[PDB]
Amino acid sequence: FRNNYDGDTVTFSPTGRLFQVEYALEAIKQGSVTVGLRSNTHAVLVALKRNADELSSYQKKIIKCDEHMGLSLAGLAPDARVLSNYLRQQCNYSSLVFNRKLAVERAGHLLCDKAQKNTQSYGGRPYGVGLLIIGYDKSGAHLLEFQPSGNVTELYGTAIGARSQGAKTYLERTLDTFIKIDGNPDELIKAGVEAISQSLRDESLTVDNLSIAIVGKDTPFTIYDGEAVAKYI
Amino acid sequence: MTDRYSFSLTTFSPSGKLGQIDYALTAVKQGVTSLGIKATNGVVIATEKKSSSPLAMSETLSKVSLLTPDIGAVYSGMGPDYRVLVDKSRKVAHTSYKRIYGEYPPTKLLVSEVAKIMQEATQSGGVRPFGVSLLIAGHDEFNGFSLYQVDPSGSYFPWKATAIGKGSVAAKTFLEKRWNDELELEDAIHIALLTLKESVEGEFNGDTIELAIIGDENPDLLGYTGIPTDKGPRFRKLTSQEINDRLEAL
Amino acid sequence: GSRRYDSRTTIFSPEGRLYQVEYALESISHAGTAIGIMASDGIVLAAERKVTSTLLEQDTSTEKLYKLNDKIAVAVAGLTADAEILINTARIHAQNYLKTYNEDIPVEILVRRLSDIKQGYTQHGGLRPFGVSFIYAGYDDRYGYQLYTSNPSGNYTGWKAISVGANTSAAQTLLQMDYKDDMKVDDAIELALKTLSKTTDSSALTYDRLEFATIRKGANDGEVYQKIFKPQEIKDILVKTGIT
Amino acid sequence: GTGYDLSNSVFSPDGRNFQVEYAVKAVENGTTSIGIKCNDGVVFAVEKLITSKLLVPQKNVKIQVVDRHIGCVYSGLIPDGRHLVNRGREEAASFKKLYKTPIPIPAFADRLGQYVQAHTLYNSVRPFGVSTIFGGVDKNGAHLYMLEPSGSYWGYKGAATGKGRQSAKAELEKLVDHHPEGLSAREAVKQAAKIIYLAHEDNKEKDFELEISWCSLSETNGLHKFVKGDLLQEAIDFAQKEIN
Amino acid sequence: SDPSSINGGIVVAMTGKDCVAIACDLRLGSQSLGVSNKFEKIFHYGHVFLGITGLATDVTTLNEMFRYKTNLYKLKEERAIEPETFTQLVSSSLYERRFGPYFVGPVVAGINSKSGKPFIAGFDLIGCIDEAKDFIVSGTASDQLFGMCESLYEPNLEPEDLFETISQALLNAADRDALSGWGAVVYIIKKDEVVKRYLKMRQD
Amino acid sequence: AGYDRHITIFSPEGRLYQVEYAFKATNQTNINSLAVRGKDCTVVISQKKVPDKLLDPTTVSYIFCISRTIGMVVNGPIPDARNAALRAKAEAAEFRYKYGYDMPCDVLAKRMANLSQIYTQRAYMRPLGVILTFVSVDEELGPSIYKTDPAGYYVGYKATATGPKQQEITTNLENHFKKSKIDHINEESWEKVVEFAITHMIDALGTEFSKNDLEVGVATKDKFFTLSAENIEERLVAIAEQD
Amino acid sequence: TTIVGVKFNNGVVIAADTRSTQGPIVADKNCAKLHRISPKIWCAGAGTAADTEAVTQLIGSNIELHSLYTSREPRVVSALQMLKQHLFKYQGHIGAYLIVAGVDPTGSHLFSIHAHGSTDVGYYLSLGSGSLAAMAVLESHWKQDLTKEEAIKLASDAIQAGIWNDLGSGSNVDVCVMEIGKDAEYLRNYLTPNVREEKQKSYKFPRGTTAVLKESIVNICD
Amino acid sequence: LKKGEVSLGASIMAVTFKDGVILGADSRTTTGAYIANRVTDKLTRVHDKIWCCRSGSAADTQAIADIVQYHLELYTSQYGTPSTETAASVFKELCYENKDNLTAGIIVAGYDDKNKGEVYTIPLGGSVHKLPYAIAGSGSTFIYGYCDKNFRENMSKEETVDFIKHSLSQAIKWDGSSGGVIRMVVLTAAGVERLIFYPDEYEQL
Ligand SMILES: [Mg+2]
Ligand SMILES: [Mg+2]
Ligand SMILES: [Mg+2]
Ligand SMILES: [Mg+2]
Ligand SMILES: [Mg+2]
Ligand SMILES: [Mg+2]
Ligand SMILES: [Mg+2]
Repeated sequence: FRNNYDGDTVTFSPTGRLFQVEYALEAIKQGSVTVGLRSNTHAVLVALKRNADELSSYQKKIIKCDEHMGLSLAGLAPDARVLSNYLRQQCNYSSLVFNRKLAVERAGHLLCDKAQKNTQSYGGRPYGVGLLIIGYDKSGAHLLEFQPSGNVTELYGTAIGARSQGAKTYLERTLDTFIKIDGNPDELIKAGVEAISQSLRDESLTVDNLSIAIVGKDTPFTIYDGEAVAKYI
Repeated sequence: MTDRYSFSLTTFSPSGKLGQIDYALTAVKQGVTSLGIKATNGVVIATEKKSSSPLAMSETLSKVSLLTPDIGAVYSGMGPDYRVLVDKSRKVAHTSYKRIYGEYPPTKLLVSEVAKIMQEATQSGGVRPFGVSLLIAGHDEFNGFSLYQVDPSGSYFPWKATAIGKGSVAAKTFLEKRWNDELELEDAIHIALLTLKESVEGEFNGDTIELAIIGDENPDLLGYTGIPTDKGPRFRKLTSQEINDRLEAL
Repeated sequence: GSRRYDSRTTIFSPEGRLYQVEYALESISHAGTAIGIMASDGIVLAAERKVTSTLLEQDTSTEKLYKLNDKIAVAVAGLTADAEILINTARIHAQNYLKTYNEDIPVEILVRRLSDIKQGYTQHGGLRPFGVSFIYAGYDDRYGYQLYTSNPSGNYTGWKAISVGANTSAAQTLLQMDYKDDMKVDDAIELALKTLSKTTDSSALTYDRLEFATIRKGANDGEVYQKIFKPQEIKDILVKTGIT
Repeated sequence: GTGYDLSNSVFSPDGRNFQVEYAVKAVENGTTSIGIKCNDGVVFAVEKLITSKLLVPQKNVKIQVVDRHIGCVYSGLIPDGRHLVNRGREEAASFKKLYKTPIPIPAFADRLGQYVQAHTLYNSVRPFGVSTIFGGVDKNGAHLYMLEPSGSYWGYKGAATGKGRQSAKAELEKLVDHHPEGLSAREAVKQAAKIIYLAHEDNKEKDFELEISWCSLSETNGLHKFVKGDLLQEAIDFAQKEIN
Repeated sequence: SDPSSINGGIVVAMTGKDCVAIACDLRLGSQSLGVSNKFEKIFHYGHVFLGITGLATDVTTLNEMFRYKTNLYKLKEERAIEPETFTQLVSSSLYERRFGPYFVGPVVAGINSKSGKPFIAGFDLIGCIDEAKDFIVSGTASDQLFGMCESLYEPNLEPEDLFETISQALLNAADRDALSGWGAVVYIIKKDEVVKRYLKMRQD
Repeated sequence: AGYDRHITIFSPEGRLYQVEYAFKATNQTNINSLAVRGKDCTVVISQKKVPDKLLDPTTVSYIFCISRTIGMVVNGPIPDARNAALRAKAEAAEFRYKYGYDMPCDVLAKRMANLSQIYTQRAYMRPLGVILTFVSVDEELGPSIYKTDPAGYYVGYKATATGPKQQEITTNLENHFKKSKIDHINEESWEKVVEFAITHMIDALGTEFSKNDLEVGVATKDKFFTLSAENIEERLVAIAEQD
Repeated sequence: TTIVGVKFNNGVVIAADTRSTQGPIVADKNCAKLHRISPKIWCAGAGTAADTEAVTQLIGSNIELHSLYTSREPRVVSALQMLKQHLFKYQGHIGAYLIVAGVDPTGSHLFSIHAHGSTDVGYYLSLGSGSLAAMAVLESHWKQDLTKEEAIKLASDAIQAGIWNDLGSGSNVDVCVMEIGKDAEYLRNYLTPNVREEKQKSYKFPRGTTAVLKESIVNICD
Repeated sequence: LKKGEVSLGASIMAVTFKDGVILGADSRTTTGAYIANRVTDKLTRVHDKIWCCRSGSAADTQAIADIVQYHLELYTSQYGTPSTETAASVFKELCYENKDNLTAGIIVAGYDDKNKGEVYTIPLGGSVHKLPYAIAGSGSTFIYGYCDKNFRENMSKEETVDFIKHSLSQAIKWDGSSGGVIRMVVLTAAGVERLIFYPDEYEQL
């Protein structure tokens, strides 16, 4: 059955499935949770960072791609580095050549196409990381969810990673409320933390644990780590 | 995308056998019979035109091909493989010899060039061997007349007479009895016709047989007059009628 | 994908042997025996022809003994076509060296280069090896008469007398028996022929089934003469020695 | 034996390319999308599944334009579709660059076709997991086409693909039988919306979003434009009307 | 700056009765400086002789290239190259470098081993063949040699007489050329034997 | 070792199964075609079957105009058929640019056959599952029919048929030519040859045809064209008088 | 050099002189400028001799291979297109100015090709330094529907105009006649109007005249 | 223009009229003051009803036309009959993209049923200009005044043949690089007509 149809991404199963891609989607599921949500003025990324032992640092989950866009990752970190680098370059080219800030919708489109190439050719392997992209462009605030299959979706809020489904429900409930947190960055963040705290189980989010990022109207993409997330627990 | 088959498709099996070469030789065994006989003043190569239908026009398919004005070839095996081997042979005759020395290559060397093309299909990446064996007959100033057989492995050998394909074992036997070193070309054409008659199942005539000789120079086939050093091609395909005239003197 | 069809010709077996090389050596053991014997005044190369008949043109033939230079020749055991590929690259290397240094290429240099090519097919590229073993007979101003041998692995070694192909164990035993360091060419001829005669898998050793060559420095000259025996000459030398 | 379905370009004993057939299965598991050709244009419509309330309404656009006169919609693996459209765009540009005139629809179709077929020729690539409905207006009329994973394509009067393909084709056959005169783009827009709503029953467990676009010589100038605003709501209403 | 005038030298070939002859001077110089008086310009591959005038590094390179090519030819063909054939090989080898030519003027002289017909040919630096039945001249004193040959030459001379003729054509042509001389060599070629004679001449 | 049925390498019997399986794919469309030569024309008839009522009938064709002079009818899946048509059109144009004269039908066939032979020998390339019948009225050879297949074989024909019911058509034509004794239909107008063709296809397949059930291509000196539904009907209406 | 091509009622004839020059010196008093591209397609060439032989032999070779592949006799329009695309590729650097004529299944043809890649069709053409002297004749005596005999004379006279009046031409006249139903007939040295008069004296030297220093035998065989 | 290559000199023009378009040209080619060919055909067919008048380098224009002819034959085989605008574009692409090595001034004229007759002039730089009529070649300088004064849109065939005939005779009169016969190619729905006018006629007008 399987070892016949899951050895390469270039092989479709009898039911039309791409197993290597589906296995990639699984690495994401074993990654730490990260939430994204936005109002009409700001977009926030909140991420629970994970460690290896109690003697190590907590691996970063948020990456700035340009002053108006960034993302949180879940899954294989080396891959997020590879894809955020591409996004950094694509953002840079737009500015350099057209003196234009790359639109989030376009960033999403670009990410999808980069991921797809890795699912139709032999020898390759799908990317094994998921990303939540938030940004503030000419059409306002945006949150996008990217999955290694190449599917990128624009949302109001979301979460990915292990137990992501909890926060995904909180957001799905709190929608009417957070979509209106305009002009109040701290509140949006608090909604994001509330959301992320619904996918906890192991411990409580501490100062070495949480990572938040916000971007919006008069706020360049900025990463708050440790010291500065104290006021949100 | 891309030819990622950069590995050999022919490899040695535990018994020292080159599988694909043995299988190609089997393909050659199921092919129509072709033979060649070398006389004192000529060589004749012959084969049967196994037309795969009566609606097909058998003349538009030549199994006996001219490689150079003094060299001809016939085969047994997979026709399309032979067709491409002929194109490549006619071309190499030019690229590795005429464009360098101003003269056509001698039989053995052209033979050696076709053989190399076949050997490489036996080791290069991503290809299977050619499923054909060829009988190349030709003449050249310093070696006279010669007949050579080239196998799917790339091995070639010179013969006085030989046969390849379907009934090659029986035919090689008929040839061993009839052959002697005092035969004139007409006698070889004769023996060729006899040997072929036994391999041929049905109608045996000038429209179902293909014979060609490498003999005297044919000035009437040159196309021009005036230059005395080039006296004409020694290769000549016998016409439907020329074969019939000889079949009646059976 | 394509990995599926790859036989992996350049891998080691769990015992550290090269599969394809071992299998190529097996193929070689079925080829007519080639023998080389080194004397104080010349070298002899004798070989038994495989796949013959009454109709094969022996006069215009050469499937086992090839001239690589006016001072170097090889005897081939294995796939004739693979051998011709290598033989031609050797012929070119010999001329490249002559052009570069204006001196004939020393035998071991030619031998080493050929072996290195064989070795390559052994470690990279994914192609099957060449199913050929060579006996090189040659002369040069540094070491005089030499005889070497190379196999699919690309290893080469030097000998006073050697054989490749079918029935090597038997032939080597007979050679090691009757061989003496002070041999003369006329004597080497006899031994080579005697040895083939006792190891042949066929009825009797007849001229039409042989190829014979000697490299001698005829005292009434100076240049080393490579002589590829012609059919009638093989018939003649076969009588004098006593095999009829 | 077996194994004829593990590598793309392999022919099975009965002449089929199994990998292409499994690709079709990925297309059948996809959303329904259609195309309706009219008296002077084409209308494309597609069903967009609302995985959740978190999706921003009207933003995840699925229908794509090629050049300025071709619309493309597909069902199956969305990314593969985007890949095909990116190629379509490169091909349309190449055509306009060399010949000045925007690419004719029959020419464009074949461009897509040759590329898709190309992906059924080697085992190193996977076939496209989408069926694409596309077309637009050119020098001589409107054209609608549907392209399958095998590279097969033909022109259509109406076309449907995806999970609800059968209801759609059913409803589509009704339109072609009752209106042989043709259909106005206005009606086709309404009818497309209907057909998608009805087709939506083949996936009645999730709420959906309708997307329509058209290219018409009289309503859009032979250019591709999405159906937005008044026009779109009118078609949605007409749809929720003829459902009960 | 004219590569064909840096080193100096001449070669002439003539045909006779069942024979040919090819001769050359022995000077190698660097502009006005005589450098060697032992620079032979005639080489042979089997029974085919080739004389080459021009830039000395190319003369040496070409001899080496033709030895290489004729050696391989002999191995593959199992017979020595003929004059007619070699001539074609020289021509094709020269034209291969059509846009970055060897600055030489080759001359082929020999007798076909099968037909016995005497043969000589000349080439320009890019391969054009001049198959004359009388004589071929090449070098920095080619005009002079043409003058000498056109007057001194008469058809069907015997080996003993051709020698005198070619020798005088050469000798007097060289004495009117600043870049030629310093010695001379003549080859009288017959089906069976080839004789090589060094001539006594002025050394200025 | 057992993968000898997936790529183009010899089976222990010296067969190339992938080539054989490519020959079975040519029959997947269930369309038959035939070609006959007139006195100065060549006609190819091919069945046309449009199942889905949603298709635009004008786009369903397996007959291609390769060049101003060469026409080609394909028996095989449309994507492989079109892959071949494109290549043939490119080969024909390039030949004219390079050699100064129009590429002969027989030479185009040989070229396409040589390309096919390659897919047969190189493991990375799969054969195309199609049979190509090329027709024209050659300036040197007269009316011509050359057909190539997945094995890289090609030959010229007096007439030929291709498809699932090839044999019935072939035996029919074979009988006509043994009866008449010539290698071509002895009619002056291509219209009568077209009729002869349709008639024999009907007699052979035992089926009656309407105008939307046939597809017809005709080759005459300096041009190859396809008949319209209406031109075919005029052919049909002319035949319903001998029968 | 003077080369001409003249079209007649059922064929074509080309002709050329036989002097080869290197500056003001006659390097070859009887070279051949008529090259065979195929049995019935011949080409006259002027300019750089190595180039006219090279471009001719190369195209002739490829034409021979094209014929064997297509089973058809070679056409002049093929040699023409091949020759011109090659010459155009080299931007004039291959100094070949040719007059290509021949008969093939479609009839008799005559074209000219200049080194840069342009071709012309005509009933009479000339090229070479002697081009003007030859054309003056062709322009004075050509008429339509010439017979084979008239065309050979016309082409022959044109070459003579060049031999006599152009220092870049001389010696003999070579002609090649290509007639629609017959084999091409190459007439090498059709006219030989410049034989050297017998010399006034014999320059045969008495043996021993030349001073020899050393004599030795050359070893040929191995 | 490369040293010593054949030049077209020329007096060429293409004029659109009611029924379609007519191309005209002289027939002289030169290498300096020598007339290399006095009866050249500068009216080249790249498609059944799309022709061009060539000027500049003879080699360049032949090479270019040979390639356009090829591109249009392949276009036709795949997409049907090409427009004149498409033919002009292919010509332009080649002239523009290789402006450093070519000397080609090409006038493209063609006939279509939807568009009637069309003229496109592609001057030395590779720019394309669609016009009612166009003149080019070295002899054109002399008829700028005459042509601008006498051209009228929608003329008849008879009138257009006359206009082209008078213009070119003047051009040929003054330009040494122009001469020979006046060739014309008429392109209309009816087909393609080839006309030729000898010196004895045009010289005294
Ligand atoms: Mg379907
Ligand atoms: Mg000189
Ligand atoms: Mg001196
Ligand atoms: Mg001095
Ligand atoms: Mg294959
Ligand atoms: Mg494959
Ligand atoms: Mg004038």
